[PDB]
Amino acid sequence: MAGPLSGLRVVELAGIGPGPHAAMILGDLGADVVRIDRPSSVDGISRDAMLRNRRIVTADLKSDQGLELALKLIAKADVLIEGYRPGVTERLGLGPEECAKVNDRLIYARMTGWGQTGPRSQQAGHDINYISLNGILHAIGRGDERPVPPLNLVGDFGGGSMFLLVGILAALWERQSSGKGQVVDAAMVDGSSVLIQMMWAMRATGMWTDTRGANMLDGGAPYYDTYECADGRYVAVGAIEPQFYAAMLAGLGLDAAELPPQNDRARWPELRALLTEAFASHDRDHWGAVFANSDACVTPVLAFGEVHNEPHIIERNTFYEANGGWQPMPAPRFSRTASSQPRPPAATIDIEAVLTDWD
Amino acid sequence: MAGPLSGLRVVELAGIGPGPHAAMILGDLGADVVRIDRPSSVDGISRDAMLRNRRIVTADLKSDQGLELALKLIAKADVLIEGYRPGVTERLGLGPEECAKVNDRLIYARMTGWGQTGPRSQQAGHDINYISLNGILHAIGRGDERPVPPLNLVGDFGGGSMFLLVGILAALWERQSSGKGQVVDAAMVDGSSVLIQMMWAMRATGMWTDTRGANMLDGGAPYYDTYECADGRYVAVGAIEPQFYAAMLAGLGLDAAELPPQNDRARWPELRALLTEAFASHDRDHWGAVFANSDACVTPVLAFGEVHNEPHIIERNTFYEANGGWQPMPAPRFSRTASSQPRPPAATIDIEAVLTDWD
Ligand SMILES: C[C@H](C(=O)SCCNC(=O)CCNC(=O)[C@H](O)C(C)(C)COP(=O)(O)OP(=O)(O)OC[C@H]1O[C@@H](n2cnc3c(N)ncnc32)[C@H](O)[C@@H]1OP(=O)(O)O)c1ccc(-c2ccccc2)c(F)c1
Ligand SMILES: C[C@H](C(=O)SCCNC(=O)CCNC(=O)[C@H](O)C(C)(C)COP(=O)(O)OP(=O)(O)OC[C@H]1O[C@@H](n2cnc3c(N)ncnc32)[C@H](O)[C@@H]1OP(=O)(O)O)c1ccc(-c2ccccc2)c(F)c1
Repeated sequence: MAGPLSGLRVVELAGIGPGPHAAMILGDLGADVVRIDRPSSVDGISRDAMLRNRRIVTADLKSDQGLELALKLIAKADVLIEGYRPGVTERLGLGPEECAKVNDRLIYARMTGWGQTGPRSQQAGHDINYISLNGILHAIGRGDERPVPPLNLVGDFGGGSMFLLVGILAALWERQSSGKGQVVDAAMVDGSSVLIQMMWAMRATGMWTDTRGANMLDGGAPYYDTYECADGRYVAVGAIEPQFYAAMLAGLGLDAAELPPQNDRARWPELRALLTEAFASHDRDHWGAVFANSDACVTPVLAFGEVHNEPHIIERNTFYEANGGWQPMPAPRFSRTASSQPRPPAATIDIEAVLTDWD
Repeated sequence: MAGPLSGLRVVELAGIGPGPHAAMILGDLGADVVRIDRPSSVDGISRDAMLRNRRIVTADLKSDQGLELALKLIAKADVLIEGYRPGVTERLGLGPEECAKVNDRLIYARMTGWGQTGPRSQQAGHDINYISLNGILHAIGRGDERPVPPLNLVGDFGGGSMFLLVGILAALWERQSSGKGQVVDAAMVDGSSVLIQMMWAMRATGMWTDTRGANMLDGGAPYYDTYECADGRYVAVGAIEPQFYAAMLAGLGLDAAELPPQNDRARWPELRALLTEAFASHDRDHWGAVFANSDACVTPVLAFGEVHNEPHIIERNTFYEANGGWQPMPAPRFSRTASSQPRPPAATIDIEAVLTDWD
């Protein structure tokens, strides 16, 4: 098995969202990932490409057979991932304390939104709920309209799975000294807060307000936003640095002497109007050619369906093909122990065959 | 120094956005982090709380002495972080190959947007550009309107710093059974593509389209979006599961029989108008009360300035007071080797002291 996480052994109690995203990445980078699903689901070879780099096993954890078999895998493994409400693994008998008695080396990785304790710890929820509570959602969208969710990028993955991964991998580094595993409490409401630490920093020094659509990076600056082109398609402008902004103006055919200053906020209405008219006068692909190889920080806003035809995407193999759809190649990349193409989801396996192979 | 990464040694070449964020989290979790800035920059004590859990040192890396000193740090350290355009560290004489001469154990962590090679590798950019190229930005915002940047959470941090971190720590694990460092190439256009893997999975199986504002999680579903309340503040609804959905309807006072099906997409506009009217009839805090302890997946949308007054936030100490105002405490959390409250930015110490301190 290729990649820097070769040899690493992982048990994943099937959940949804962050939990599997974490497990995917571990798999992506070489880990040996065993996913225990309930039998009352699972029905053929799985259609979710998120379950790549996986051995799947069926096992009723309610039965005593299930519990014990599960408990054998955990013994022989480096990491457990579960993303159920607090108390669930306990009441199954797969809790931390039960695991620490068949394997004090275990990294016990707990993926929630709200955390292991406190008032909301038992409430159901999704990405949008966790980011609603910590100020993040309120900051996303245009100022005249209600917040718009940034898909489930910021809560599930960015501030969820990714911190689960860091916690796991930081705990493995710790286990090189002490010789003992530990419990990783990854909560989306907390990870996503660290994810947005920049804004908390800027907020402190007067450089970010709570007004949506009126900051440097939320779309309120005319030089950090998208623009509609002649064809109804869009470009992105991120020309924050004055040298890049100048390069942009020259490409647009606008003379700096006719525009307000870039950072005179009181005149952002005029500036935006000027730039809006400029970008609207030609189509996206025009602006794409004009600015390629430029530091003007203008790029086409591609739809998923067009990503596969973008040269820079093609040449770095950011994507690969797999069953009438492209999928991202693993990330990040490693010089010596490179990852492989992910293996597609693998038809179920007996939990016995695995306990054998593991020896 | 408290945390799972106690006595991990990290050298950070000063940049902006992802590189500093990754360095922060390493700090956050105990690591020994020395940030080499350029002498022209530092005035007093840097007011960016992202520069917490660091020692700051100056050094003209273009002088002969500045270089020599920096290579002496790197020789002693475990990880180097640089976030410059490709070729830049090579020309300073801090390239991977130069660093491998003085320390074949070093984890060499390169944080870019576009990657190390390819047609856009020398192009300036920011978050909004990296996510324009790979389908992500196109997918965010309302349908009748131009795409909206999700601040810089998805390229810089979610798809950026966090993948640098996963790569640094995965490579430390690999070192444990090889004796050798290696180069981690973390490109925001890659990380952010993996971060959004779920959408790519979903489009493969016909469950996501490239139309903005028309999907389960982009704000087009009436049970996954925000709603304006009577006082002009907002709630978030995330009631995907039919049971959570049904719970929400009952708390709204809405009879399931009068409404269109939850997932009849042709009738979503009609469903949203009924839900809109219901949520508009009371204020945000009213709904927060009504749905507490509920599985209805309905939460207040708090602005940054209100987050310190939220019970669930206060009681789990997700934030700590400092300086101007609040900041996020470390994530994720660890049972045995717990992180400590971040130390503010450490006024410029001199590089020789650090070398004494490290042997
Ligand atoms: C965008 C969106 C996301 O944001 S995903 C993130 C959602 N939040 C979390 O993940 C945080 C923590 N977890 C939870 O809050 C709960 O997990 C749920 C999901 C709320 C409720 O689930 P629940 O149905 O109440 O389940 P519980 O966790 O409370 O308990 C589970 C029950 O199952 C039993 N058992 C587990 N394994 C077995 C087994 N092998 N055999 C037998 N029983 C088993 C437990 O014992 C327990 O039973 P009980 O307590 O009743 O006794 C999102 C993202 C992606 C998708 C998606 C997309 C495409 C395809 C599929 C999914 C999505 F739909 C939503
Ligand atoms: C939302 C937004 C973000 O997305 S942050 C992410 C921006 N993207 C990246 O990070 C991708 C990789 N990097 C680059 O693409 C380039 O780094 C830039 C940034 C385009 C600048 O181009 P540049 O100014 O040309 O710099 P280069 O990388 O080309 O080279 C730097 C030169 O400096 C020299 N030297 C470095 N260290 C030293 C030293 N110690 N002593 C002497 N010289 C040094 C190098 O030698 C090199 O020299 P050269 O080869 O040119 O002669 C974002 C987020 C946050 C902020 C923000 C917010 C508040 C306050 C401040 C910033 C923001 F503005 C934007």
